[PDB]
Amino acid sequence: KKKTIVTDVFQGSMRIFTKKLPHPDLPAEEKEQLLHNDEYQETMVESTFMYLTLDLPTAPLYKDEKEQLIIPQVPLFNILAKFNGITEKEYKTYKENFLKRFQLTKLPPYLIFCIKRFTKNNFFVEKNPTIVNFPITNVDLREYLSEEVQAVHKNTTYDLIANIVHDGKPSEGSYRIHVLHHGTGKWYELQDLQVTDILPQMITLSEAYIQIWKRR
Amino acid sequence: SYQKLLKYYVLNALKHRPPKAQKKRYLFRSFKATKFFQSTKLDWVEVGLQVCRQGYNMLNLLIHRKNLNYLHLDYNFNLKPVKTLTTKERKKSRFGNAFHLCREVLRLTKLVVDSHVQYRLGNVDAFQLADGLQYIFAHVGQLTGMYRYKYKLMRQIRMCKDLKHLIYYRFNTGPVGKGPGCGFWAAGWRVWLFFMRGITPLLERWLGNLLARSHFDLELRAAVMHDILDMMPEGIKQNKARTILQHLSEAWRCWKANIPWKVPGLPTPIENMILRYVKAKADWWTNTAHYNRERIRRGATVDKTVCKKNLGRLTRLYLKAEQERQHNYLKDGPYITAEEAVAVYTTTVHWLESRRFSPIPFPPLSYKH
Amino acid sequence: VPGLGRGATGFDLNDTNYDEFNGYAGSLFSSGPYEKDDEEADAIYAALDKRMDERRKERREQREKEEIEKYRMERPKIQQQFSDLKRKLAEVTEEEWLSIPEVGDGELDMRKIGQARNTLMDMRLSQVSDSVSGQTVVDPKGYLTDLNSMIP
Amino acid sequence: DIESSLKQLAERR
Amino acid sequence: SYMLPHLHNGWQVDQAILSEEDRVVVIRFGHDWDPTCMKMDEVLYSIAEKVKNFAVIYLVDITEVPDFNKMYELYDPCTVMFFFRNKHIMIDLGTGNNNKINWAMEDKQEMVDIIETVYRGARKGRGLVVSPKDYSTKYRY
RNA sequence: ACUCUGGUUUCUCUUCAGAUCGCAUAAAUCUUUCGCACUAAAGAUUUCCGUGGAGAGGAACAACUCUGAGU
Repeated sequence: KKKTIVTDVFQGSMRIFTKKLPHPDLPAEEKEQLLHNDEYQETMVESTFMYLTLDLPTAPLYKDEKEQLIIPQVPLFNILAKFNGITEKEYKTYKENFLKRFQLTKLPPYLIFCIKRFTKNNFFVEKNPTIVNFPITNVDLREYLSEEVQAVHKNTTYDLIANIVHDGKPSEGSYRIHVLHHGTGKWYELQDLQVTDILPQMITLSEAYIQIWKRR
Repeated sequence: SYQKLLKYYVLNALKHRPPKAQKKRYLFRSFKATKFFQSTKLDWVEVGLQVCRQGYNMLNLLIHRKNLNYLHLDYNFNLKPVKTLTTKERKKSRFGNAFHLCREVLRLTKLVVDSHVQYRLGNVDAFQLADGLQYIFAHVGQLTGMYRYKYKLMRQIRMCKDLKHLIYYRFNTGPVGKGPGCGFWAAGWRVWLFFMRGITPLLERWLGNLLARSHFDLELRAAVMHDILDMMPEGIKQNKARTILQHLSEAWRCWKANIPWKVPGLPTPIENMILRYVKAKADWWTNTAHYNRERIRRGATVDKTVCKKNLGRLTRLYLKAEQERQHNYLKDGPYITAEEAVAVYTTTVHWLESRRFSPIPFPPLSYKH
Repeated sequence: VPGLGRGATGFDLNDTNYDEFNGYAGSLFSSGPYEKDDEEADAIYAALDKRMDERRKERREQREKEEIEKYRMERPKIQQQFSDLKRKLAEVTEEEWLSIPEVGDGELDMRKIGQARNTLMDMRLSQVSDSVSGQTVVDPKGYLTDLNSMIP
Repeated sequence: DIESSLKQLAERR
Repeated sequence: SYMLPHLHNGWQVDQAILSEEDRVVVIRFGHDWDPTCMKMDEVLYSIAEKVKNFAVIYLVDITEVPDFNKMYELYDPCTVMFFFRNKHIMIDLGTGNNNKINWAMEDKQEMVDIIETVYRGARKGRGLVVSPKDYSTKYRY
């Protein structure tokens, strides 16, 4: 019985119109042969995306004229636009260039997004400090939804309900949760055993790791 | 000796990995199928003498075909240099540890074969032959001298010594006291047969090969330079390679000092490659600095240059981390909340008022002290 | 011409070509003296060696290939590292590959929230500090003006 | 110039 | 990299030794494959633009030109030797001999000081220049 | 108690075998482990030392004692 409470409340449908590339080290004829022989074809492999791993871009590791603060900010819309149909993504699979492209077929009532802010370097495991400029009042994913059923989803105005930020160094790090409480409007930030009050503008300041938004 | 034998048995038992499934190919039967081999039947003494002669001939071929005619191999398989030689000839006289081990094994085999021949030539009695075999197997590390060729054989030598001690102390009891007549040599024979069977693949591979027919920064810089040069045309590789190297150096020095590297006149793929190289070098440098700091804290052996380089890298990393922390403090604002700060200020004011501490004024124009 | 022309003297036995195990590299038998009988003997010997090496050859080869494939996940060659960049790097045109200069020559306002918080905290503290009893203050105008009242 | 020598050295390592 | 032009031909290297007389000629007989010779080349590049006005450093490959490794007997993986106006100056390192450095000197300042001392000794004509270093030990603690 | 496919020995090849494949016991490489590794342990890998299973082919001499089977 796949229609579980969790599967119905926090799991959605994504239609990954994914493809592959023939070869980087081949001429035009050999590449076109695989492009036409379904060896580099585009296929729809629509699955159930319980969590949308919106990947943040790596820090430029270089200063600029603007950005008085040296923390590279990033808008949520640009971050979440990767999952849209137009934005193609490449996967460095073994002996292949899996150039794919995703598309959200159906949105869950409570979308859960977990930005992978921590990666592994060639000799260590660094955490990307880029901030996610995510408005926490109203947002719509219809600008990144699939064109086939764009009008099928009547409601698209989703608002963030809870954010969990992992502050500190990767090895020694603290896990704080900034949750927007219902009943009232205050988005309280809760430590392990300390409950504080966080300003809504300050919620979008701390680097979030896992976010859960209510589609209203 | 008994404890050492028990240790060897327990080691051979705990490591009893069951054998693997081979294809059951017989090397001896394969060589028999080969047209370049004949078959006959002869006494073990004659075959041993023939094998000793063949081994001597093979050693002579290995020490003569290499034009190293300044040394001679004795009939006892103890190769001794003929006369003095120069450093060039000394390097030419380099005898590999595999060669030394093979020479020692051949010497032991020739000694055993000659002892058998003497037993079959009427030189000594059969009991004397057994005693000679016991001597040629136990307490034979001194005679063979194979320990220097391969240090690992010292374990087998100690096992043979323990077997000799046990056999002695058991047999030499009652009317038969201490003496040289102990002829029980099966144990040492088995030990040396096992050692030879283990050693055989390495020596065979060496003989077959003879007869035929930490630095991530420099490596990454060399790889990037090679890639750029191979991509660069011959019309631009005459003098602009130094320019590309200088640009890479500027990028490296830029990331190490928080100064942005801005080359707007450079190609976008060139900038991407430079940025990738800079990121790789930064990761390698950070890992190396962390490892060096850990080693220094633990108490590893370093030098003044290494200590200076590690201190510089650690200082640069600490400065970058402090800059990042200050930037985050500016971004995150004051960590102390307004209410907590007000409460702390009120407490300090109350404490000062209770102490009635008169504030220290600005230094007057005519201060006494 | 040899090095004798420079008039220099002292003060394949190289140390790199030499080693502890298996001694020095190279083959003691020169590859020159071969023949058709040598070809036949070498073929027979190689066939015998290959036959005697095929016991676990298939399983060993499969396991080694799997291990190499696994190690390819964590062991990228320096060349492989820049391979993706080097492939795209060839797209730079001749003008792009010649204009390379010599190396000798809405939005997020992160500081805004910090400044606002600092201003609020300072205002709150000053409101608290306005309740102080006897905090002193020496006017810089008076002190500087009266600084030269005792000058030579 | 140095590009050929660098490529030769890299190809052997 | 290896910006120092390696004299491929042995006779070319000998002529290069006879080319400059008023400066110091240092030939790196190390094979460019080994990492030790790579570190030696890096150290040379550190002093490439410094000792240039007083010295002319060239690389060498014992595989390319073998006569140098067979007559001078440079068997080390990367041996640094000097020749001044057809006179191979000896550096009093204290390692038993003085024909080569034989050590991957990772200190640029030490190499610069050694080059300066070698130049001073060559100017003074001393065939065995007293190296201002305790090279007989590892110089580490 | 009548009859019946059914002999062992030995040589060779292929293939499988984690069963104490072997009531025996080695070698090498990497990895982790404290060194500062013959004198040391752990994990893995590989090659030998030589086997058992089955199949296939070959040449020697037993032809039904035997046993299973067709009474």
